[PDB]
Amino acid sequence: RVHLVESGGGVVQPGRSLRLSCVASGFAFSNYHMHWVRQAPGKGLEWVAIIWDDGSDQYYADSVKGRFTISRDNSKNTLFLQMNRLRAEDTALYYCVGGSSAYNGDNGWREAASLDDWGQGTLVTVSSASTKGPSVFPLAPSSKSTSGGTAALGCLVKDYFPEPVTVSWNSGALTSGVHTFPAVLQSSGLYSLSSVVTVPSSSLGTQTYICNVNHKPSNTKVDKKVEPKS
Amino acid sequence: RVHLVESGGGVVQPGRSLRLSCVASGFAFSNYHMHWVRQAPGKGLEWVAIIWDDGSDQYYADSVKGRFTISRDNSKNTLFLQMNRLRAEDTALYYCVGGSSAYNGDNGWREAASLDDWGQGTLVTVSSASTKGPSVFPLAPSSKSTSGGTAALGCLVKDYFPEPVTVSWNSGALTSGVHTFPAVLQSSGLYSLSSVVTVPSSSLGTQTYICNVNHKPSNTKVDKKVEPKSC
Amino acid sequence: SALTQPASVSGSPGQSITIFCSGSSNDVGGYNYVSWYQQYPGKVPKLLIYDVNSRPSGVSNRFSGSKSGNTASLTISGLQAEDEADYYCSSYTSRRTWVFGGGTIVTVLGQPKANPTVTLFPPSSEELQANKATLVCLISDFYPGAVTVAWKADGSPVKAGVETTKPSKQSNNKYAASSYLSLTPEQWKSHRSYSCQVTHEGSTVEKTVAPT
Amino acid sequence: SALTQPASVSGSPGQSITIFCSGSSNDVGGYNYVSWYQQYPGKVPKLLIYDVNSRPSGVSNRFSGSKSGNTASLTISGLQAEDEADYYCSSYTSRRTWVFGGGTIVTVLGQPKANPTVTLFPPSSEELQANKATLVCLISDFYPGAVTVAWKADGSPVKAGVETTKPSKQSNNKYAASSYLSLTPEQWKSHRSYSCQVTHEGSTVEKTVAPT
Amino acid sequence: IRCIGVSNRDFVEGMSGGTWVDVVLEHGGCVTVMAQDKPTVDIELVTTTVSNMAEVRSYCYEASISDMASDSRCPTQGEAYLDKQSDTQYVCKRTLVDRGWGNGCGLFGKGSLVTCAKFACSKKMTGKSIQPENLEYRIMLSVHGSQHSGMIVNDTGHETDENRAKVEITPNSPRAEATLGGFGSLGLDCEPRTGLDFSDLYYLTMNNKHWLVHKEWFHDIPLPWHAGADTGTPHWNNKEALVEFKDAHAKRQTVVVLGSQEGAVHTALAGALEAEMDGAKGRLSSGHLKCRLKMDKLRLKGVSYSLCTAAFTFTKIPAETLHGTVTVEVQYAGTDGPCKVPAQMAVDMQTLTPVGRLITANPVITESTENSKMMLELDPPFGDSYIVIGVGEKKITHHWHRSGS
Amino acid sequence: IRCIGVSNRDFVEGMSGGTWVDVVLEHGGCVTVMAQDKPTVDIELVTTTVSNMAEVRSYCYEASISDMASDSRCPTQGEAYLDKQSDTQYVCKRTLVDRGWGNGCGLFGKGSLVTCAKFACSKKMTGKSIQPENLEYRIMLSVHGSQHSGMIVNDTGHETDENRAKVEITPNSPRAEATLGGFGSLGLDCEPRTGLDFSDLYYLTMNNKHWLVHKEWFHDIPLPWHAGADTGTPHWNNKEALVEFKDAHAKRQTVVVLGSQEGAVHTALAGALEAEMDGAKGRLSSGHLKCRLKMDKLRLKGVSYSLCTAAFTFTKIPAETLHGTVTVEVQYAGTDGPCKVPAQMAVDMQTLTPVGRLITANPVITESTENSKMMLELDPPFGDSYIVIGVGEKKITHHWHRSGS
Repeated sequence: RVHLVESGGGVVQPGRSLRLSCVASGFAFSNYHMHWVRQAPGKGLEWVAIIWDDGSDQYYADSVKGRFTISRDNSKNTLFLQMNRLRAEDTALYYCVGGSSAYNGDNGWREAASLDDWGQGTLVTVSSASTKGPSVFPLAPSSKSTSGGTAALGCLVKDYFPEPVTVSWNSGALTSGVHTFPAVLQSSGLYSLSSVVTVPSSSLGTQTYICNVNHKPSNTKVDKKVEPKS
Repeated sequence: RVHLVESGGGVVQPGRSLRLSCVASGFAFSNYHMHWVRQAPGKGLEWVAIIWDDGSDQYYADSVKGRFTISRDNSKNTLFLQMNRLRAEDTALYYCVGGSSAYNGDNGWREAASLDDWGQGTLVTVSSASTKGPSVFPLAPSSKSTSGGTAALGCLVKDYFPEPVTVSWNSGALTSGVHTFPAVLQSSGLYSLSSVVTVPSSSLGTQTYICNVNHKPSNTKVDKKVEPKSC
Repeated sequence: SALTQPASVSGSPGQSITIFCSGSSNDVGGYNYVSWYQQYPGKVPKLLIYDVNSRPSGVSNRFSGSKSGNTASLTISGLQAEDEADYYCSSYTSRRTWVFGGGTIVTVLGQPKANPTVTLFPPSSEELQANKATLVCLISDFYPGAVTVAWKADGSPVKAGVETTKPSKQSNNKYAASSYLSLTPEQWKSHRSYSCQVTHEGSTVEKTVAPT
Repeated sequence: SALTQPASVSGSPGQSITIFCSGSSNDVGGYNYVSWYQQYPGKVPKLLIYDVNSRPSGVSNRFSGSKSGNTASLTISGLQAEDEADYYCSSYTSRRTWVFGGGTIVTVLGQPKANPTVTLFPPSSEELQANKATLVCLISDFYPGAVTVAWKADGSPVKAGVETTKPSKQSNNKYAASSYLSLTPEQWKSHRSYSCQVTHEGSTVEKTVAPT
Repeated sequence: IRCIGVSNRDFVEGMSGGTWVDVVLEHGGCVTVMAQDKPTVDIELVTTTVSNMAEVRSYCYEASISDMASDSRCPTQGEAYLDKQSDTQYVCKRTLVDRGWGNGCGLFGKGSLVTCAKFACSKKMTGKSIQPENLEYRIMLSVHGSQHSGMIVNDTGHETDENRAKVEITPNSPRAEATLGGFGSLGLDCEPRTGLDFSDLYYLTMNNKHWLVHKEWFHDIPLPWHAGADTGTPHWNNKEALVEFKDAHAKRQTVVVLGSQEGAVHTALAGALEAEMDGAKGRLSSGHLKCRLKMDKLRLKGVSYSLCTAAFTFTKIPAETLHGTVTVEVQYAGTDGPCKVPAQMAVDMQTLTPVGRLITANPVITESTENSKMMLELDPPFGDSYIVIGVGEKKITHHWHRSGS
Repeated sequence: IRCIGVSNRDFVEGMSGGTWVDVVLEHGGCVTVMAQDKPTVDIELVTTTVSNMAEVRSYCYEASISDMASDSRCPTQGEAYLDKQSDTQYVCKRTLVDRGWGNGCGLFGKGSLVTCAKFACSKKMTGKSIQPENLEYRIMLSVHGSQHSGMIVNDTGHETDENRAKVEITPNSPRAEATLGGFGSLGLDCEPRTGLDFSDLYYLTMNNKHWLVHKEWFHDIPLPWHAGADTGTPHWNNKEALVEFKDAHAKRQTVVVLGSQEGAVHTALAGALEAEMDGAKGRLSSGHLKCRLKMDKLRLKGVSYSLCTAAFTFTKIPAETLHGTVTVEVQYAGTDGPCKVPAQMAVDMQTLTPVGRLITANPVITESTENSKMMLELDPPFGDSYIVIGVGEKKITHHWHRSGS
């Protein structure tokens, strides 16, 4: 019932500017205080900023004072975070979150609304390097797995930049037994990833498999297929 | 020519108070800004506070704001640091240092006087445990080193608290070949130390050796002796 | 700017464990607005506790929140494998701001050993056509996360083009890892086969693949 | 609040080495009042550089001080064994205060190996009369500071009362260490001899003493 | 629909043809527009925003100093000179001081002394310009005849339009037409100049608090200032406003800053206007507007509906507003919609003589299904009356008394 | 010796016996005491310190709020209540607000609304009391006798006394005698009450800056305040002085603090005295004192020494002070001391008629070795004169002209 979707993440030149957006759906946006909280990869959480339900006030952390600006349009259920004069320190996953501003229940109003609902978050990478498109290759099941009980088959996503990529299967109609592994930071600097599904050897000629890859930074969206090796 | 001597260090109960003193000698005290800078054992230096030459202004680090107070008496060439509401975090060696405020040379006056002359510093330990006196035992040379060329002999300082202890030899009339080793933190919590002098085997029955140990926290000052043995 | 939380906390299953969250009179000691969030690896943090001691609907009563003076504490009673995760504390501030803690990683001791499952994949015909070749070795579902990797070119070690991710925790408390070998088709064809062998607590699993 | 200095810097003799000292526009970038101090282990710090680039009388011209933007640099040209020590940078502040850096430890590479001299001392008759007994093993003048210690009771290992200091650097760039064995006079008499054996870069010196 | 809560509500009725109607839109106030054979609609100016506001000058209202230094010369030994008396960021003062044998000088008399310190501004306030070209007015419209949840709540109804619509007005484009789906449209010619002159006014911001001030008062403020902004590091003119020099030591003076003037500014400011800034664009509340509506293309939902023959019920009991009108929310259990709602006020239940007018012109249930909710507004006559809704026996009546006070 | 540099220097001569002489000691000023057959001595009050000062009342001159909250009740649905409207640290305001169907309430009219926030004082000033028990006066004395380095410099050997001595005076112990070794002693009966009445004054401290202020002005300050010292956390009375409440929303108001009043106080404060605080004890500069000196036990070093027969030389050329007296530094190469220094001023070199008096009573070279240094002070007569020092041919004479203009 409560959906928050982020957008805008990607690569940005150091010392530049970027506008992050957060769309809300399924709840009274005009009653929720909205926060930005960021997290560097494999690091602790860092609260960025708050804006109240009506936009009366905004409050920022010392690390982004005078550089970031939070705002909202309630008539659109939309939240904006304008980041200016960026730095590599600000490369992180930015979660758009929301706490409800009501205490006693349609009677009270409270500033310290807590952090109830969290979005998936969007990734902001601050690198001087350019966006690189991925290469999608299939990985067919073994030549001795057609005869057996179960077999593995997958998709390889070679040499892309930056994170993140996303992989579904059969347009997103298959997640039982899927393992999308974490990517690898190559010495060259490019990321590379794999995603493998285990299946029963019986349904190879019957079932068809299409992995749906997406890398929105480069705007690539190849949907390869996997058929047994001939 | 420029001497600074600290005093007052010792043990202090957590959440209490202690007054540190610094006496100056050999220079015009009225022209030097005076700083307190502390260093935890095996840690980096930390600037504590400054008071100007005339005491017009004082400035403290954020870590001790509202807890420490620096002051000075120019008519005594003395500097005080009053530490209140102490914590274990403040256990460190406190150096009293002084920078001269003359810039242009009897013409200028300068706030950022730099840190020219440093004192030896006094150690402040913030522990709830009590001071324990040390035990001084001798360490005679080996039973097959009396006849030869050179031999080592020393003093052992067992089970004391807290640091530091100090060891001289012959009231301080012998330092060529002396090695005072760093103390050891025993599992019990008491420190223990040794101090060894190397000597020529020739002057064993002739020359006499007295190690002068002092642990001023407990006010101990035993001066043990060590003599050769053919046994 | 930071709330001093412990780095790791370790407890045996069933036991009760406690996690710091120390601050100042202007955050923890100034208000009853400290919250606790649980983050599973690679997932969104989840609110476990809010307003010191209250828990939201649909949260296990195994989590309790105390506070004393300027230090708040999170207690996980009845430890389970499900509790292996990161835990953060947050607080309102006298500066009208919010602040999170360093974070504590909770790990459950005495967990049974799990043997790695290894999937090897040879270079696809597409990659071969593109002048490169990459052999994919995928380790999954092992515990603890300490795996050695080795590549054999029908004997002898292999050093060129060996890339290996660090162990990464997955949903079922186990660990996963990837290893790619990027070689040219000439090296691929010259040697008769290639063996990815993964060591994990003494035992060494092996997987082989050939040009065929 | 803190100046970011590197942790260690390593150079071979003769080389020139450079040390960070990064701050803000309100300390390093705001004034030309950054100084550099050299501290030998267990000695009083010594002012090497003041006002960015000036050196006091009686300081080797091998130390030079640069500054660019918000980052000051200390350059040690013509590296020598004498330069093995701790180095701090300090700076005036827009808050009318002073601030030090974390500190950098400078170690000189390619130094010749030094073999340890070890002196063993049995418990004195006084200590025996005082109901205790302690065997003193003193290692000195070795390089590098990596010594293992082992106690033998005329054979067999020893576990009780073994205390050993960490390596401590001394004036001549070498290292020293102490190890005490705390025994009761009954243990002293029951065993026929006692051996302190110290390993250091393969070779292991032994020293023995008995009630005799 | 808007306004029914609003206190500063203006009732306006057109003619029979009408086509055009004059209105006065104002912050904190609404306009209800009624017309013969036309649906009643509610209009209100919500925001008056300024964009592209260029800075002019910034004043420093809290500052601090650092790196104090002094240089002195004996009597007849030339003027004193300190390095930083040419530095644009340092503030210095030259002076004479008593000197004698005691303080080093060979003679007794006046000697030279120069004292410098580094000026640094902790907190500054910013003044920005306001050209009326960068003006935007948001005017919101809503339609009498639908539900209740869509009150001032659920302001997300522009996406389906029909009932609620937004228009944006600029001094360079005062015309704007707004479509209302099956209700037609409405034109708006809004003359903005009547609002307030901005040729002698500045937008002042200070610590996330905002005002509108007169130019001459802004220019005369006795504080350090710069043009801006801030070209990396600023150069503050008139540093002596916050700094002063005391003492007369042999070799130095003492520099000292004055306290934060934030309170003094706050004080001599309350007699001015206020504003907000969400976001990077100023939002005024002190506004005013005169508009002209074109209603030729406005119309009812064009069907002669068969009257609602089923039964109504009151969900909320009617309530008197601050202007005497009656609000009524009804639930309808019939399935003969979209039907015309039969509702009036009777002073006599026998003849049902229609006394008083309806504010919601021609009530129509938007839905065709059953158990639907709809709000109506009535203008009762003084004294007693009966609120009748429905037809036949399946009509509900509520007794009402309008004191007219 | 002191004073010779001082500008506000008062010369005072007693009688012949006298025993007692009245003097007025004052900060920034000295008193030189001359007497027939008595050594000339310089007296100066250096510091006036206050200790053990008990607090009275503290005012908050910069504050901030946190944890805003509001609670509302519909018309006729009882008063609103917020948890912390009983908390001594929170500031709250109750009010009525317009409510209708738009903002949830079933009726139109006034509803209840209470708004609370947490008051916290960032910066407060403190006023303390001044009881004359806790008063300390430092008076410094020096003796015209020898040397030059012992000017205002080398105040280190004052405890070895002989020439320089300190005395400390209290309203509870105004008597004090000061020994001067071989010169005797001086008694001091100092009436402090005439100094400055401290019965209508408070010691004000604010941001490491201090003043002395009038009581009535201190009581009248319009700021939040508390009487006493800390009690851990304070309870501020009159928090509404710095806080105020805007808006009239359905469910909340808005709390807002006023800017730091430090500048306003600084402004409406300069018309009072100033002080420093080194350390944890107040140090005043605006002082005053009337003392009475007892000189019966004061005396020269009691020998008629054989005159210095060797030669002197001028190291420093004589210099005119701000009062017309002459300072003269001499180096002596003889070894017949401690000898009486022959020095006078002659308007005629034939008769050597001693014109003008000496300020330095009986010049005596303290040392017996050679190349000793000594300073003398003379009071020249108007016009031309010659400073003659020595005897025979090996005497040096310096031409002097005191215009007296």
